Amino acid sequence: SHMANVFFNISINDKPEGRIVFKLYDEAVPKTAKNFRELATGQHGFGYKDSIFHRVIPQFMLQGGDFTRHNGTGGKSIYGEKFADENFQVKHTKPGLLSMANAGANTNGSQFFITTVPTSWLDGKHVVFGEVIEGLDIVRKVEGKGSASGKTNATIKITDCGTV
Repeated sequence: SHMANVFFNISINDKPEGRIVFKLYDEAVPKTAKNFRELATGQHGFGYKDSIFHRVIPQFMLQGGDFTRHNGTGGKSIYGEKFADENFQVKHTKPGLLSMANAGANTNGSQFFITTVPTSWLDGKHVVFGEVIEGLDIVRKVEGKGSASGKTNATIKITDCGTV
């Protein structure tokens, strides 16, 4: 499963909505894809399973990946507390891209976002590393439950995850 697609099973407000499947850009940013993939498999004994999406901004993005503090304050990578920006080869040109959340240059951890629009203002600032290939309806349904402020009253949970 070295370059296998990744799935999340998603529940919203405790009800199962189905699965999101991602194709990761191993051919552009392998180190960044590896991180996401192995956090999804949980093979190191920690990772995305049971984490939630803590920020959802309609017409912008869904953000998640904080499996340590579960509120946007945490996350860690398979490489340690953080890792470098691999490259900015792929730009934010279409909805449904995976891109690393960060706190400045070279501060990638485990938090990620799924865009719901092109976000070219993030180009050269956030590392794009994959795309949703199944479950865009779930992405849109989650998106519809956020707010301009980014806060949401929906519990959007990754109930299981790994490779397919």
